[PDB]
Amino acid sequence: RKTQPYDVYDQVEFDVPIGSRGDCYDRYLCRVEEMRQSIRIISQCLNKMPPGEI
Amino acid sequence: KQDMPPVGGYGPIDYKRNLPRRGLSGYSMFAVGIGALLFGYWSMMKWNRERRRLQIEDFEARIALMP
Repeated sequence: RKTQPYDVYDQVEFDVPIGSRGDCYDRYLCRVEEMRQSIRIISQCLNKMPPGEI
Repeated sequence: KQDMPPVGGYGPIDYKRNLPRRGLSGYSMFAVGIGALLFGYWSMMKWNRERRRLQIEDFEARIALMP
């Protein structure tokens, strides 16, 4: 998502959670932490929508 | 010309993570526990010792009869 583009998707800012060790409990904690970071990409998306065509 | 986004009115909501409320820890506990437990045994020796006195009275009525 930030080594290739999709869309106008470069114009948002967020960080990509990493794990320390290599087990299930620290690939669990990505999924809890990505849900907090998805609220940031929604709240950054309401401010930016240009009116226009579809 | 009827399209969505407002001119203003926003938050946002946080991305944060916090509820570390302490909590009565760290030598406060292990001190209310022992202070409660020693009140228990102090409430013993006033009943178990006292029941031992009425116990001998119960044997007393036996021995004053049976000739």
